[PDB]
Amino acid sequence: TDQLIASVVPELLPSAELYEDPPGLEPLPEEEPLIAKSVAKRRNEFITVRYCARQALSVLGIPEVPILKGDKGQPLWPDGIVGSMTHTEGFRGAVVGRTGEVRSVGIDAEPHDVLPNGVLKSIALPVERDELDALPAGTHWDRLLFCAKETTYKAWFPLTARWLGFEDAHITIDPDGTFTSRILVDGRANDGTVLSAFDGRWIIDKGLILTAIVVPK
Amino acid sequence: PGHLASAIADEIRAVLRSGDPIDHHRPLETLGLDALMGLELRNRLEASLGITLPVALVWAYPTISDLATALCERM
Ligand SMILES: CC(C)(COP(=O)(O)OP(=O)(O)OC[C@H]1O[C@@H](n2cnc3c(N)ncnc32)[C@H](O)[C@@H]1OP(=O)(O)O)[C@@H](O)C(=O)NCCC(=O)NCCS
Ligand SMILES: C[As](C)(=O)[O-]
Ligand SMILES: [Mn+2]
Ligand SMILES: [Mn+2]
Ligand SMILES: [Mn+2]
Repeated sequence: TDQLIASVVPELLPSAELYEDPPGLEPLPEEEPLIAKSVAKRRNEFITVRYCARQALSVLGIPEVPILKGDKGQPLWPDGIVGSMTHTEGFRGAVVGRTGEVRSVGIDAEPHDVLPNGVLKSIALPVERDELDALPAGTHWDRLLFCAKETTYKAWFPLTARWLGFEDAHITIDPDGTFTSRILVDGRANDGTVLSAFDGRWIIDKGLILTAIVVPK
Repeated sequence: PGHLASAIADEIRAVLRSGDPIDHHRPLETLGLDALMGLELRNRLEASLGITLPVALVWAYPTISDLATALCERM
């Protein structure tokens, strides 16, 4: 389609995105305490991304509901639902799905610029740094890698309730618009299964990177 | 952990590009500190204090007061 999230997730997962903060949005009463002490920039992205999430939820037949935050900041979806949210300068986006079709989903949006000084060494394995150098010119592969690593954590955490560091996954980026993440730590999930690899997709458009991972059921 | 906390507050201001004083018990995400900014803050505190810190630093101690007690403890 024309929307970034829709281009990297199957249609069975409804999504919604806004590139600005429209005037007059407000949080639900239950959500107000979470941003009552927050700066305007933070308030705005929080409110707009949740308008997006509630739009995607309505497609699945779920009515207006607060989306609060858990112990590590994870969004708290209605039972039977998985989802992911992301905000950056010029993007607010959300995607959701039912657990009957997908186990987990994460998305992340970043501006298509080089990473700040020092960040790449903080987040990349030495092998990843050489792999990025072999990729074709014309794409900020360092920012794509950082984006994909965050999407890996966003997909990983609802399944494990465990931390996942940047050195704990090896992400391989294909110019294809796909990527793979190989988990280097113990990947025991909370259903008994073992999480070793994730399949990801990525797109660059409107000056943004968007990466997505769907963990199939 | 007092002298060090205000220096942490100064590095946060540099990362956020701000000049107002910060509440030490205010979670950093309410100031708009996102994941990339926490990486930058983590790297700046290593170079500024000359010590090693984990990159899950800010997410372990999400306030200035928590960060200062962590940083003073092992430093
Ligand atoms: C979760 C994280 C990646 C997002 O940071 P960010 O800069 O705000 O990036 P985004 O704007 O795209 O995503 C924000 C959304 O992610 C969701 N989020 C926060 N914590 C989450 C968690 N454990 N799990 C899933 N989603 C989470 C929230 O919906 C949040 O939005 P909200 O606060 O308005 O409700 C970062 O905060 C983090 O904790 N990273 C852990 C370390 C890591 O990334 N390791 C990589 C593994 S290889
Ligand atoms: C009050 As202050 C200088 O620690 O932000
Ligand atoms: Mn954000
Ligand atoms: Mn991101
Ligand atoms: Mn880490």
